[PDB]
Amino acid sequence: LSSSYKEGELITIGVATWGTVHRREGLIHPTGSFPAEYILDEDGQGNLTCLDSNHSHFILVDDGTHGQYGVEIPL
Amino acid sequence: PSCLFHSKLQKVLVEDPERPACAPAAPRLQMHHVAQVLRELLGDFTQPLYPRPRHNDRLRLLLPVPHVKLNVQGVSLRSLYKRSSGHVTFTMDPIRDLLIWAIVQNRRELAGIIWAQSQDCIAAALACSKILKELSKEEEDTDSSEEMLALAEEYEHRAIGVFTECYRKDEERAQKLLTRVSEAWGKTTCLQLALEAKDMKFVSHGGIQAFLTKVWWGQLSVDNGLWRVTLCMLAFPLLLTGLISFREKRLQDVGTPAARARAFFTAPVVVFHLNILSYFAFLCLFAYVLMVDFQPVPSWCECAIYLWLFSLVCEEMRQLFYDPDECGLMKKAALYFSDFWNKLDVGAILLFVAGLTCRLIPATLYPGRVILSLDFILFCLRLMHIFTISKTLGPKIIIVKRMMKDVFFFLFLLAVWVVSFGVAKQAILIHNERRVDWLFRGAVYHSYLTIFGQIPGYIDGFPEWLTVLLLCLYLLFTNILLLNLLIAMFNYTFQQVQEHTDQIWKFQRHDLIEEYHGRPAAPPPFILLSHLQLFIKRVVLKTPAKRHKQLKNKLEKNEEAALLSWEIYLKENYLQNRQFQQKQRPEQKIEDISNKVDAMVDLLDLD
Amino acid sequence: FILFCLRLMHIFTISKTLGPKIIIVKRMMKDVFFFLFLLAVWVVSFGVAKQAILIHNERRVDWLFRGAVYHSYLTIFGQIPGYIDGFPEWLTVLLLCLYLLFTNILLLNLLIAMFNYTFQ
Amino acid sequence: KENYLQNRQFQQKQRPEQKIEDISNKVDAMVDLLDLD
Amino acid sequence: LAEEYEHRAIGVFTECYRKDEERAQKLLTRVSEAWGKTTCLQLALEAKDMKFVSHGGIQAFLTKVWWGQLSVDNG
Repeated sequence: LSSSYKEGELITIGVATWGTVHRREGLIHPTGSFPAEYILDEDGQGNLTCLDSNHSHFILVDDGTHGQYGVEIPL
Repeated sequence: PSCLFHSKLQKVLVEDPERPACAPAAPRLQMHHVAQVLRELLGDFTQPLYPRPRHNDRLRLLLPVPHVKLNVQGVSLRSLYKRSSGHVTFTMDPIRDLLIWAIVQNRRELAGIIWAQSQDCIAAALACSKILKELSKEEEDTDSSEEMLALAEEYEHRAIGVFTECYRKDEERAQKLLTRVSEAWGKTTCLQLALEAKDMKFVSHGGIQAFLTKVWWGQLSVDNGLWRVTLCMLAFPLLLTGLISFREKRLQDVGTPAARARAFFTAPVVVFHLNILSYFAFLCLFAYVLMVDFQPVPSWCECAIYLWLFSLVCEEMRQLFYDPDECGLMKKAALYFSDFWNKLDVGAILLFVAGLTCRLIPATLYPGRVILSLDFILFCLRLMHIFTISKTLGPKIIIVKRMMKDVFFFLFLLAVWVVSFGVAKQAILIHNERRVDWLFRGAVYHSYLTIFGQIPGYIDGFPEWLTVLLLCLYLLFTNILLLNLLIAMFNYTFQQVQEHTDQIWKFQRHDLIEEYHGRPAAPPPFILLSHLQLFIKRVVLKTPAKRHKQLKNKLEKNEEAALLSWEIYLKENYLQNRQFQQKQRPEQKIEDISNKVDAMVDLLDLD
Repeated sequence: FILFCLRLMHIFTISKTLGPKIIIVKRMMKDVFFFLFLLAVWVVSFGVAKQAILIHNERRVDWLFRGAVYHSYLTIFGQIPGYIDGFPEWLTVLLLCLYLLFTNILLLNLLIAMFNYTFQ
Repeated sequence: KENYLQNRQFQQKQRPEQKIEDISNKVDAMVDLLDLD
Repeated sequence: LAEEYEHRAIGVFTECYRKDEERAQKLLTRVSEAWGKTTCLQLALEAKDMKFVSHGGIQAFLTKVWWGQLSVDNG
């Protein structure tokens, strides 16, 4: 924001486990969902957690579990 | 509350009060009122940014007006009538809406921040310049009209910078962006929206005059010489040879010589050339019927003048129906009355009327021989009017446009200098040549002739010593004080407003192009047919919906989005330079050191 | 003889005070034609109007043209037939002052401004 | 009159040459401030 | 110093003239009991005051007393 639309941006890629996502139910789409909308909410945070709104790329690793913590470190 | 715009909006709610105009009620300020006051702030353009009609007639919502079933001066499509309207989502200009509100309140620091996030940058900046200029003119009497004009000029330079940045890259799309309409502003295409702000600096910058020289010289080229097109003008075969340079020619699109000839004739340059030739030949025709055809009867070569005056006077009637307001017939003639050259034209018509009555009456031929001679030069002034064209004459004749009242000043001055010694020349010497209206000759008429060469030395020359003395005295004040001192107040005043005169001619250039573009290429000898062509058309047609031959280039969604997205990327690129320009300024760098040292006084008291 | 004089002027791009001075009239060259076309039209505009009011009767073959047009430019630089050019005496004063008001004031001294300033 | 005195008093401080006075005498306050060791 | 005080007076007069010129002109021609009256316009002339008399509202008042009761707009 302070660069005032400078050329090039600091690319950031985030890696988190697919099991611990609050509102991933809307992310699943049988077809190619190039359009999509994800709304974050910090209220209904149980064992799950929300995603960040600043990372440029996201990678969601799944392992079959739901509340497992640490399924992303080895990958 | 102390702003001028609030006072204006505190009056429209009263000019259209609750009882007689906004019949239910209108004590609440609502968007139709601000749209109406903005339209007054704007010119004679289309409907302003907020919805006027029955769908959103925002004037009369305090009384229980009916719901959706009403759809007349009330709410039609919106959800509920809860002393409001509902969610009119964004009205497709949410940024310009804040920009206008910040501009009307004269918030200089706030308006620049909102302008950065604008979508239609150039149109918004140009509209802000116009509204600031015309709001400065109304009333506060000091200290803020100057500031409003300064902010208007600042926004002018701001728009010029963005346009320059967009024009440097791929000028072809920049020109196309220049003439496009803008749905978010009540179209007011940028070139048209610029003129009413009078925009000395914006119209004089580069690509603007390039586009003006592009619409003029319509389809031929910008490289061919002026002296080489006039030969192909008169020699009709000479168009078809390989001498002139078209745009159809390089694309070898010449499949019909008549078609490329139509493309040649449609250009405004040749319409102007043929009109100037017709007007140059009409004076020769009028001179023909005064040297030999001095007859008291309409001869073979006389009805041509009648039909010529019929044809040229109808051009003004065509312009009256060209782009008027559909309610004001007398309010449009005011701007015609506001042009003293139009007054000169109508006076030349009136002088023709006054001379024709002497022409048809056989007992006043001699008065008709001296009252129509001045018309030959009263038309020469008009012929000088249309020579605001040449690059070295336009900005040069704009100088004598500054000279015009001082022309009379110096005429009254020099006539009095001449008479002052024209009286004294015949006093000492005993002159005896006198007649009826010819004693006046040898008394006064021979005084001006003795200035430029016709000195009767055998008549003008005991008082020979004084004749030398006074003759040297007159030329000491005229040829020294009244000849060379004019050069000083000519040349210095030429240097004074030369930048103004250059851009004024740049600004006045579009007016000539505007008149001659929306006009058929038929000769004024053949405009007589076209004067009836739109009249027989109205025998079949009934509404004025024939065509719109204005610039007014409408664009599709697929190209509008592909162009506005391009401009926004360039607008931020321009914001890079000025933001970097401010920091590179040596004076600003004095700010950086000064406030950094102020961080040292408080940093070293922690002991 | 003068088409060769232009060539003889070409080879005078030599002198220290004339070379940079004739390079100025090299800027003048197309504007030479500009002002020639301009001033010829100013001259003709009142050369036509000079013989209109007065009743001139001197006419021949290719010499009526003389007394009609050729005597208009001669009345500019000194050759004014006052016994021929001069009831309409008041208007003859009026129009004669009008032509020289735009030429000797507007078309003579304003050239100095666009000469000297462009020289600088 | 006091309103006019605002501008000239502000005009003097806004002059770039006068701002050179402000830095020069502020640095002179640093030479005497760092000899207390 | 005389020229400095001249500019000092011109600044005060400009500040007073920008707001409500009608009272500024009336202030210009008033007498001053504290100075042996010498109304300001008269007191200015004997100093020959090149700069003060040439500033704006002074010539406006001069064009106001001349063209006494008719107008300043007519030709």
